[PDB]
Amino acid sequence: SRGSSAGFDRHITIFSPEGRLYQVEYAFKAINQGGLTSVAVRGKDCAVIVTQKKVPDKLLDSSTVTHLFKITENIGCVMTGMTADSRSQVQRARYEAANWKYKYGYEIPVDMLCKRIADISQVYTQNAEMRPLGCCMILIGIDEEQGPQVYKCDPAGYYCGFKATAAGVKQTESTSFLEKKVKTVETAITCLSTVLSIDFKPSEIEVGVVTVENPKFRILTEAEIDAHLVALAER
Amino acid sequence: FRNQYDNDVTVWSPQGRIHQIEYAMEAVKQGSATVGLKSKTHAVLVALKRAQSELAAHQKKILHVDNHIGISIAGLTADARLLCNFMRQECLDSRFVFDRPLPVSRLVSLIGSKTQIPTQRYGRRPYGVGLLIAGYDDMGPHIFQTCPSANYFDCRAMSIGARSQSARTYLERHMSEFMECNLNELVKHGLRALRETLPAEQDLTTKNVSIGIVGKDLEFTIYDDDDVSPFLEGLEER
Amino acid sequence: SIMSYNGGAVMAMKGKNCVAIAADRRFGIQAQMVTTDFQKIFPMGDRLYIGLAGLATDVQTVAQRLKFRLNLYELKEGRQIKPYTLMSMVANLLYEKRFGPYYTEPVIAGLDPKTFKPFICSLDLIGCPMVTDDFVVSGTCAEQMYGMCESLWEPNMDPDHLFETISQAMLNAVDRDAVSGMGVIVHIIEKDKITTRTLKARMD
Amino acid sequence: TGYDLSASTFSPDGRVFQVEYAMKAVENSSTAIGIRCKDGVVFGVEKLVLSKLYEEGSNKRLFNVDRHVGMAVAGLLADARSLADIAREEASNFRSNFGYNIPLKHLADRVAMYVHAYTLYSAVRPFGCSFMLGSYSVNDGAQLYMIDPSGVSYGYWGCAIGKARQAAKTEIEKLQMKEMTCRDIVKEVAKIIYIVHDEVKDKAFELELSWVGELTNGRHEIVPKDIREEAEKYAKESLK
Amino acid sequence: RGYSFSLTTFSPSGKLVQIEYALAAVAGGAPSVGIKAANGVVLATEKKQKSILYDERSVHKVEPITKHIGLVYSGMGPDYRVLVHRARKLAQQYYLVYQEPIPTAQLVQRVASVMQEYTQSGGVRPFGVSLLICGWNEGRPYLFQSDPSGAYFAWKATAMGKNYVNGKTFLEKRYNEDLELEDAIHTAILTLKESFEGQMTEDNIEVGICNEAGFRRLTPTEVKDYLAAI
Amino acid sequence: MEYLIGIQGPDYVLVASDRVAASNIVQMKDDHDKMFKMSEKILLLCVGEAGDTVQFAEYIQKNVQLYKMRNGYELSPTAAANFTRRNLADCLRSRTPYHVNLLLAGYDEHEGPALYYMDYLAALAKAPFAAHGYGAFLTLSILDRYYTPTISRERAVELLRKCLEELQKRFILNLPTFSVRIIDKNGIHDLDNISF
Amino acid sequence: TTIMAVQFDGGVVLGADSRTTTGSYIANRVTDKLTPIHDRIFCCRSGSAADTQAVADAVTYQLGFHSIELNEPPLVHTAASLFKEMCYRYREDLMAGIIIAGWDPQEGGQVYSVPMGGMMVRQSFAIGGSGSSYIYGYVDATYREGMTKEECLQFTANALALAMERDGSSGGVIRLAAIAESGVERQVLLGDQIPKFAVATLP
Amino acid sequence: TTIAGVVYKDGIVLGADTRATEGMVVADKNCSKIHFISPNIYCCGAGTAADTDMTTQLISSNLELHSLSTGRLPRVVTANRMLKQMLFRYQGYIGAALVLGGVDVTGPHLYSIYPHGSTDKLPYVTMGSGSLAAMAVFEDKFRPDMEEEEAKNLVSEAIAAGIFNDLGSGSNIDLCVISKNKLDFLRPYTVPNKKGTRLGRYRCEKGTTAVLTEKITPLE
Amino acid sequence: SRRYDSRTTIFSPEGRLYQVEYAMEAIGHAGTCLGILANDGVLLAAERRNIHKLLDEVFFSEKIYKLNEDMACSVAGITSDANVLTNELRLIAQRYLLQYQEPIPCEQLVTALCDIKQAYTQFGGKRPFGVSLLYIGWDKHYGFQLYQSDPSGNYGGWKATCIGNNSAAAVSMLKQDYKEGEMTLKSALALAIKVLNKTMDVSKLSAEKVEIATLTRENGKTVIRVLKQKEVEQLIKKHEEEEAKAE
Ligand SMILES: [Cl-]
Ligand SMILES: [Cl-]
Ligand SMILES: [Cl-]
Ligand SMILES: [Cl-]
Ligand SMILES: [Cl-]
Ligand SMILES: [Cl-]
Ligand SMILES: [Cl-]
Ligand SMILES: [Cl-]
Ligand SMILES: [Cl-]
Ligand SMILES: [Cl-]
Ligand SMILES: [Cl-]
Ligand SMILES: [Cl-]
Ligand SMILES: [Cl-]
Ligand SMILES: [Cl-]
Ligand SMILES: [Cl-]
Ligand SMILES: [Cl-]
Ligand SMILES: [Cl-]
Ligand SMILES: [K+]
Ligand SMILES: [K+]
Ligand SMILES: [Mg+2]
Ligand SMILES: [Mg+2]
Ligand SMILES: [Mg+2]
Ligand SMILES: [Mg+2]
Repeated sequence: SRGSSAGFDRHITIFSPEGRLYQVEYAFKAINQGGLTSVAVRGKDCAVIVTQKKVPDKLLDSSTVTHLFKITENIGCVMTGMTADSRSQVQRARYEAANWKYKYGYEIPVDMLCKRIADISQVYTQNAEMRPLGCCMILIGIDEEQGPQVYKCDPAGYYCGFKATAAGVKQTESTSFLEKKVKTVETAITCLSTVLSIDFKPSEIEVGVVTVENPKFRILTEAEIDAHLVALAER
Repeated sequence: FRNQYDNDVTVWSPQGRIHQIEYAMEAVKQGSATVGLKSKTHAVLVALKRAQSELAAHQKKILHVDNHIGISIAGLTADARLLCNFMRQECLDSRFVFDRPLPVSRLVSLIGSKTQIPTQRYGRRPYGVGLLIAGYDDMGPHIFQTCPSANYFDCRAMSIGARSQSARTYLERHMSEFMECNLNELVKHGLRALRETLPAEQDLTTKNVSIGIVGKDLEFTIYDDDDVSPFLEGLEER
Repeated sequence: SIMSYNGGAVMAMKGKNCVAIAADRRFGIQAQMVTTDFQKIFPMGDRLYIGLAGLATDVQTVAQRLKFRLNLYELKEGRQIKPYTLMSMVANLLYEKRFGPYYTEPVIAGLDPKTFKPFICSLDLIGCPMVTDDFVVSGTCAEQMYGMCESLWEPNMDPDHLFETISQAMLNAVDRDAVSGMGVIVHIIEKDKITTRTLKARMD
Repeated sequence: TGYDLSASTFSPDGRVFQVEYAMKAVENSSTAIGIRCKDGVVFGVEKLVLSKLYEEGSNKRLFNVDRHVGMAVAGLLADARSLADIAREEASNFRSNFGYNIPLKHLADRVAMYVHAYTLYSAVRPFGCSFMLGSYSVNDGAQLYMIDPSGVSYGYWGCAIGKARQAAKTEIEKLQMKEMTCRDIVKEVAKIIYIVHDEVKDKAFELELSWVGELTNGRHEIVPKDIREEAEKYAKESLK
Repeated sequence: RGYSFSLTTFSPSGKLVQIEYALAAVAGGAPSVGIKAANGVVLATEKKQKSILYDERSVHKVEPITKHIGLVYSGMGPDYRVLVHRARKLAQQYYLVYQEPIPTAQLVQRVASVMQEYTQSGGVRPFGVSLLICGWNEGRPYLFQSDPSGAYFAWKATAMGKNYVNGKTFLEKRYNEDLELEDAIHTAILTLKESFEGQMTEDNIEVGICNEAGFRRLTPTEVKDYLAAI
Repeated sequence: MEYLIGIQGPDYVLVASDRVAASNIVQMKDDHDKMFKMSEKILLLCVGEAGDTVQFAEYIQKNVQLYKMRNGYELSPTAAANFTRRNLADCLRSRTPYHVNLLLAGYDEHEGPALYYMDYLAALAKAPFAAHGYGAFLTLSILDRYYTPTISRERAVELLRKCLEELQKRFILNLPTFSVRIIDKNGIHDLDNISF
Repeated sequence: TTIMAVQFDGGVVLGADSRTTTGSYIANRVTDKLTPIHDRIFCCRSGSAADTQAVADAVTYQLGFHSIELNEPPLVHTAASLFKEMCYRYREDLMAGIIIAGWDPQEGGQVYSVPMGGMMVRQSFAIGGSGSSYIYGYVDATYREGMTKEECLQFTANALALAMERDGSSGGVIRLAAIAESGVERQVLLGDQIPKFAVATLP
Repeated sequence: TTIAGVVYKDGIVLGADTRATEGMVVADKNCSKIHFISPNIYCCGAGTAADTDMTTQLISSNLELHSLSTGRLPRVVTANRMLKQMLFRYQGYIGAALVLGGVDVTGPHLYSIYPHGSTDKLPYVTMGSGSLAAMAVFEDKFRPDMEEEEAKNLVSEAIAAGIFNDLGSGSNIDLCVISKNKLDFLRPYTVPNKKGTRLGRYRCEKGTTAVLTEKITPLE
Repeated sequence: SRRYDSRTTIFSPEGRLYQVEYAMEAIGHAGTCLGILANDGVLLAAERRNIHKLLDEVFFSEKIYKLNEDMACSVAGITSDANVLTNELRLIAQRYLLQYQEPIPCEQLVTALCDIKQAYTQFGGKRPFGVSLLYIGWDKHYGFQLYQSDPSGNYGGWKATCIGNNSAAAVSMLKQDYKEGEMTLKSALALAIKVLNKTMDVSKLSAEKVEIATLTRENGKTVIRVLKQKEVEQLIKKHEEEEAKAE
């Protein structure tokens, strides 16, 4: 023990001598390969997601460069990590939500959607023939009884609901920033700016929101993002 | 740097290669040489046949697929028969459904698709055979080449198998003549190219040459043994 | 009718801390009697019995397949099955064959293995359970049996009075049915014993 | 590595080397480019002629995947042809099920998810190809997508794949393609292929050109022979 | 698809090392405790809950299976959720056939048999969880443990996860038969306090109880009350 | 129509069957045997639909013999009867039902003689005597009239004869000869055909 | 049942009676036969209630998922195609006569009929159900190219009222919906609000 | 059978008779036809008794798994969907005709569910062989927003109409009252029918029945 | 896939099946389990590994399983594997009863389970079950019987045997003390204790550390009982009295 290894425990999802799953641990490192960080925060009235939008090229159609996705009309998500893996998990989420509504006659709760995706990821940590997906999903929506919700699931199949959270390269620094504070849209954007040390242009982040007044998932335009950046700048 | 990457067709090497595909292609390079070429009106195949010993018959190299299509093979015999049987079946299905011959380029596409599948699945292997395909349809004569990689090529002329580089050099040298050649001239060119693959002391004989021809007024026909004699004389001595 | 091909009659009846279950003894094929000692009531426990009327082949198959399931249950659970639980096990067995049913309509009679409370029920051929506090009947002379039971049954009968009542209800009901009879067997189930009797009966 | 034999195995740094190796097969192939402009999409491919024995047209790297959709490929050509068949089937199934022509973005996303499925398992290998899809319609305008062996899919103003991708992108960046027509852009495509072609290492190539736009009424088509030849003449004379 | 060969096999000394290593995952998990009182059962567990940021109510470690059975674990959370879902399904399958709630021991046997499968079936690893299962039936309380091998044990009291050896010796000193549920809750919390670190609140522990009325989680306010005295 | 009869005495079981195979208006065989030896002390007598009768009886026969080879001893008559019933019942609602009516006669060391009746539905009844076929309608009452449980074998053969003579007198079908066998502790014995 | 839909410049009007019968017992006298399939796409249902509810629920699921994937409002023609595919494929096991009508930004107000058997045709206006037989003449005589929304609602209400008078299998209230770029406006005509036409009693 | 339901101001009232017949003979005089679905949802059943029993049991069980997972009280729409999708799949061969009522986060809801899988959401419904008699009562007397006691009266009057006018219906009236704050499962609610008092005394002595054989087996 | 396969069902170069041998080592470390046949019955006696603690005592035994009316078994080895096999034994026994309407003869039940164990050694690529079993029974063909099976799918019939910890030493003691044709249940029991006393090297033998089950015939019916702790303490006491008289 202390980093020990036997047989194929670094190659497939079997236990190491300490009871670790190295392949799952490596899937967390895969999340950071993309070099991005995302932040999410809930208050009483709304839940918000913000992530970096890096468009180094310009030969890109920047309207197709997004990590924000609509799952249903009332559930939004930000993906962090390997892009193709992420898109796959978004597709699965969309399917699960649609199937839930068809079978049960009401919209899937955000906590149930997160749990289902997490349970699907769990399988990949226990069956040897496929890898985990190297991505992390953060979901937002309004629950009719509990108000705004933010949920995160990961490649280990853990999930939780949060007051605020983060994912990607600066997850730990975002977590410290948000912990200190917790002891909404401006908090999210300030957290991300602080831990990256950037001071953003409106084209360098994306923002999505759900509110108790307007439960439909909405992606802010550049102009709407700029009204927040300017309001902050004037402290 | 090579051994862990060379046994499974599903393992990419660090250089972006698949060694099992490259190794399957060595099966074709070690097959006896065959040549294919075309004029405006005919497609011809010419093949050297190997006899294992002096008392064995020479191995067939040229196979009938349909009235309008035949093939010459190089590489694993059993894979060649499997692929030939697939081609035959696709041709029969086209005539059954549409009452017309399967266009040759469409058949080749089907071979590409079929032969690609095992290159991507664990525990399967590439086909260890290369084909030269002679055909005639509404777009005229054709010579195609298929490979264990599942790639295929539309050819003015081609040679595959052992010492086929020599044949290819002859073909490039004379290819501006082929379109306008009568059938006799075209077959002669094929035989001259094939003869370039031989050790200096060996010659084309009625025992080691096989010929396949298809064209505008000629269904795919195979010429062996005494039937290749008209074509062999012929022929400027080396 | 499929259910009248072999004929036959079963009934169960509740008393004061006792139950009774009875059956005719005829195995016949349409008009022809074949034997007069055909078993229709089967033990499922020391104080728990099932009676099956209907198509003789299925009477036997259901009793045997049920015993297979019950034996496994008792080995796994380490206890005797409760009467209500056996009812549910039988219902599940019959309803598996919802679209090609067994042609048998069981009655169950017993005492709870721990509390000794009386239980009786019947089920239709696809496993609809009916629990009652008085009596249940099944067979080709159900109407005749209802007539006798409605007229004679009383609450809280002692074992001797329960015996006479179930016996008279069976004997007189089957004597108005061409394809039931050739003898009547009766089991009286009490906390401390089982009493089994065959009755003096018409053999026509 | 030790860690680079299966697409079901992460390396300790979180890489899937089998996918990276498949990307190396693409990066060894000659260059293809796509450019979206005001009224359509134009593709061009540096098609190396490995033998003068091949017909002019052999090993096409440009495909019609639906009447309105073209596909341009680089990498292992058997894998690319397989993906073109997957794309075609997806487009055909879409029309049968929904009753209209598949939107380019949706086709790209569906084929990308198929490519992605081959990056998770020891049972199969990643495709050794990258490809572009291009379309035009009056309702959706011009659209150009590119999909790589990992299954990532993005939309582009201009794109290049294969061995001179970076050199090509730097030339594409000099064009104001948003304001240019397909008939202008073909020339530029030809020019850029000639610039990035390494005539010392690999003599002989064919230029392959296709387009889809207002001028083709939203149909993906080969560039007509006379226009290709005037584009080549422009590219050659621009090179000196 | 699926690998069809076992990933757990016998070593030359007769050990199933993947099961031993699954047990090491359990040993490094957060502590859990179970105590069978005369009139009920308590299950208690520590939340390995960093961050103020967690919504502590959003996921529960102490989970109902039926009206009368509940569970907790030590080890890998996501593996636990698999077993919770299966246990719930097993309990309903039983109820459909027998029309009686599943006896605690029957539920444990069926869940243990699932865990056994994952030590032998193709292309999977064992579960990295041990379960503590409580219930009430035949007028009597039950407490069971089911381990990664599929072995199960009936306990009067026990601990699992980090510092379990000391938790069991703490319970051996403190448990007696005729003890009541309210007292047992207290001693279960004291057992967690033995290996806690960092001040207990009603938000970083979870407690569930089982008696004649059924299984239920204690509310945060109920736990806060018991935490006064500790 | 085919006739089977069995009569169980204290320590034996006597069985007989007609020897006719008929088709349409003709007898096509007059020495047909409807009995199948399952083991040293068990006979299965089988009648019913063509094809089904032999296929079923021979399947049972092979499986009874297999049990003996696998285990080193034989199935009891009772166990063999229940095996037979299980198979027939299991087939009843399948794609391959067997339309066969049977008697099984046996002797067990410890339990003595047994006679079992089964119909095509697979209802199984143990009986002191039984018969199958239209001929049973004319003979069962003779058995009811004259049988006793202690009936000797020399009397049982006379009782059997009276039944067979009744068929010659009163039954509309031509059944002129019958196979007769008896089973006891010493195995299966062939008796003289009873012929008219 | 009687169902109907009618195109205008910028939208559609849909209507139905409200009667569901088993034999000649009225099991529901206030049935809602106009079912939303998406924001601006409805179907009008006739034939077996089990079949049309099952098919409508399935299409709603299919179209919802499609619309999320495309991130765009669905086409009316796509909704109709999905109904058609299901009604055609399962034509031997369904008794379903459907009208699909709605609005989308590409083609505006549109009406499709998917009658029993699963053909699909776009129409200016469509009628269906058992009661439609009695109003072919009326609709043929009354229809005019270029009708306004308020004229199309009147036309529909009048046609349905006529059918309901004559068809034993139709009756109750008239449910109407108008769909346009602005949304969906639903209303019920009941009792004295239902257009009235005298019985031709004798002079 | 007569089963029925109404939506009243604060909830749902369900009702049922208690006769089960086999052919034209009463088998059960006290059959329970109001089935548990969840603590806030009940379902009356008519049609083929095994099918209504097994169908309600299955959906109740699947709903319990659902609520165990969600941690929320189930919705009436969910029970409706599960029931109707299953009945549809079976093409009317499961003969369950159901009146489903409950109260969820969106308030009171009442559905009729038919064997082929059609459902109707309505403020009052009836099913079974007595359903027209019960419906006549509802058409004549239902008003929206009735108080609890008025609604209970109305439903029992409707069940009584079936009891007295349908040969397929009889014995007692059971009700189930469901609101946000309470569930009253009232079995029996009313007992309009009683067997006549017995006039002739039989009392058969010991030995009246002649016995041929006897075996006593002592137990435990 | 080929890279990660253990190849559990192949021969080694000396014709050995290594997984079977390694399973046999697991069994050798498990609780001592013995079986003795007598004229009037058969017994099983097993070391308990649920060796006490705060353990709760809820079933009638730890390692003794009733299989049907006429048979029981005990196990040594992986407990979860034993649970799978004992369930399967019960099913096989009920299938046989269903088919024949008589109880499965003892040797046939053993054989049927052993064919399953054997299959796990020959195909499927799974680990074998890590269990040896002792079976006790009565049937009408051979009366009182004792079998042993192990993970190879081999079995044999025994008058007396032992599996699990110190089995070799236990079998020596049995060879020397067992009286072929002359053992009663009373004397077999005395011997069982003598043997467990010598082979339990975990301290002075105690009733809490053993389980004993007897199988007898009474009035045409098989009786299977697990001795209560009172009876086991008495047998241990009689053994300790007898070792004193030995002087
Ligand atoms: Cl939906
Ligand atoms: Cl060759
Ligand atoms: Cl070869
Ligand atoms: Cl190639
Ligand atoms: Cl070559
Ligand atoms: Cl069964
Ligand atoms: Cl069962
Ligand atoms: Cl495998
Ligand atoms: Cl769950
Ligand atoms: Cl709770
Ligand atoms: Cl109406
Ligand atoms: Cl129609
Ligand atoms: Cl219609
Ligand atoms: Cl209609
Ligand atoms: Cl619904
Ligand atoms: Cl009814
Ligand atoms: Cl048994
Ligand atoms: K894995
Ligand atoms: K009308
Ligand atoms: Mg009678
Ligand atoms: Mg008579
Ligand atoms: Mg047949
Ligand atoms: Mg239908």
